Amino acid sequence: GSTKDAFGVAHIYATFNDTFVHVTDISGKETIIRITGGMRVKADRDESSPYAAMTAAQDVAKRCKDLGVTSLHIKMRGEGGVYSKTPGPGAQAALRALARANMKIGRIEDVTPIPTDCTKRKGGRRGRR
Amino acid sequence: EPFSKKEWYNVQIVVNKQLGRVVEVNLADLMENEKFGAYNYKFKCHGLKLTTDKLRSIVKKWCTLIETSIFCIGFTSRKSNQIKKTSYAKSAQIKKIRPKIVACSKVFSMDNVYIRKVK
Amino acid sequence: TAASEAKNSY
Amino acid sequence: TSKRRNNGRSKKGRGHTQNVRCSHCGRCVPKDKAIKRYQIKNIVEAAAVRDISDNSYKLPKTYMKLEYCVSCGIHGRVVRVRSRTDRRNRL
Amino acid sequence: GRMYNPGRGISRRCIPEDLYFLMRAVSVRHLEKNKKDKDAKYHLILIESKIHRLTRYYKSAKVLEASFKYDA
RNA sequence: GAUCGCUAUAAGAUGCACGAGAGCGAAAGCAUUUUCAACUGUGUCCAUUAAUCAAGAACGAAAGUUAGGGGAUCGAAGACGAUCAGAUACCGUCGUAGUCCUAACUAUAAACGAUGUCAACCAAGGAUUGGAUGAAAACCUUGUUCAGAACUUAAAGAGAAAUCUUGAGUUUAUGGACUUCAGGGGGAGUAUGGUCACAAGGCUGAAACUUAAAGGAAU
Repeated sequence: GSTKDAFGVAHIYATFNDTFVHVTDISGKETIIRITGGMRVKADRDESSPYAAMTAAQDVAKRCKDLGVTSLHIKMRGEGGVYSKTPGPGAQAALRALARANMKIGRIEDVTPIPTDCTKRKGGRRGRR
Repeated sequence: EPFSKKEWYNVQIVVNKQLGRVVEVNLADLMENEKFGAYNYKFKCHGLKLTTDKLRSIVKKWCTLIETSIFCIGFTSRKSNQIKKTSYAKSAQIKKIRPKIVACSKVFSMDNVYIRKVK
Repeated sequence: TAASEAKNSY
Repeated sequence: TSKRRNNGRSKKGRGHTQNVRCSHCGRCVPKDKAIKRYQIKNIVEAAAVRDISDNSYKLPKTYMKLEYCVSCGIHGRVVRVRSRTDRRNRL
Repeated sequence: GRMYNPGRGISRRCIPEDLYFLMRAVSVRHLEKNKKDKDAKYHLILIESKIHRLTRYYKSAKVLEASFKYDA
């Protein structure tokens, strides 16, 4: 059920607590292989280390070239609804790992959601102490 | 195996061995030209939207943002001789301004006019 | 003209 | 008495301004009193731009506005506790 | 300065009925459909006090006979 | 069959970036697009019609009350998991009241510029919001004169000083007009009494007794 070189999309959602390496078809409805940081480490604190993000992104690519997807439209995103809109630590490691993995890199975009207007944020008035 | 029973069609998209499918492609890839990169086109088996890069790169700090609805966005700009830091339009000047639209420049100098979204 | 002087504390 | 002449805010002719939520703490803070920084960064870190440009397009930039609370601004070294004479320095 | 607002304008002519024109009082008593417009209600009182200050003045000047009493 | 990815609906709430020592408002407050106030202009009118104000009356953040609707997110109470000597808290998860709209109550906040209202005078600057009049071809550049929010310097004036300067200057060289408040610190905004509210409470408000300091700005 594989084909020749088919462009993919890599919605790499990496936050301060975890990382996600998700590749689908260009329609965005059928995923190809999705490996996250928590599937590559045993320590909870290391669910989003750059080594964890790069190792996961490494093994993700091998399946992509195995199935024929070689080029990826990267999409960068962090947990930025009402929280921090900056991509987490392992975001760059995951992208670079794919680049070292001999994958053509197409468009790169930031798909972190930006609320036109927002709900309440957790923490109350005085915030986190 | 998940992918044993997958059949690839063309627009290519994986389909299980049904196509309300929506596919987004940059306007550059449609036109095979990089001058159109700041545009995302959607196709259904559907509209266009400005990329997040271009939209957030053109929101200046000391100018008046103008938006209307086909969504049109604009920005009042500086003049050549202008020495003051800010170039703000009044309430009335804005109400008039509600693709090259720009020449409204006789109401206030304006440069950054784009169609950020078509529904 | 009062206007001529018209185009402040206490 | 008054540490600062403007009381640390930036409102002059208005009575009330809306709160905003601190970027790092999530604390509510008045809009004028907020410490705002405009960040612009490439999505692809320059430490990896060579790899992308090797196997690949102008790399887009990030545009975010970050507001902090006074407690997190100092603790985050966004601003420092200036000297008594240098407090008036507004450049 | 202005009677009610704190503004201090000096727009004037420079040389080299009014009570009627303030009943503005009727033109806002508009309050029927907009019952929640507290801005209009506060400004209605201000215009009314202008009338009573003018009503009291014209009576002692004998312009108006002292039976005058503006109502709604 | 979670997280995650695309596509669809439906209410609820919100109103980013633009957003500023910028604007408006008596104050509280006001941020998606499609009656009132003020400024300026004037060879318009009236002719003291004015200022401040006991009593009296409007408006009055948030919370809270009552009855409906709504009820996404967050979340006093509460329940968990932590950390700790304990932690009945800060950290994480869940969650009723509330958070939203309507109608009626409550009328208090660091409701602050801790600076009452009105009027005359008072050093030197650049920039700014709306005018009008010139120059310059509505927008931008310059001059002139008002109104508004501010800012910079001061060898001066004032102050206990910090600082203030469009006053907190023109005060022992002591008097421009008016209203309000204070008299060492506690007891105390407590008791009693009166009154307003459905209630929580609000307004008015002592004394006995106790004590040599309490406090301010600077080194």
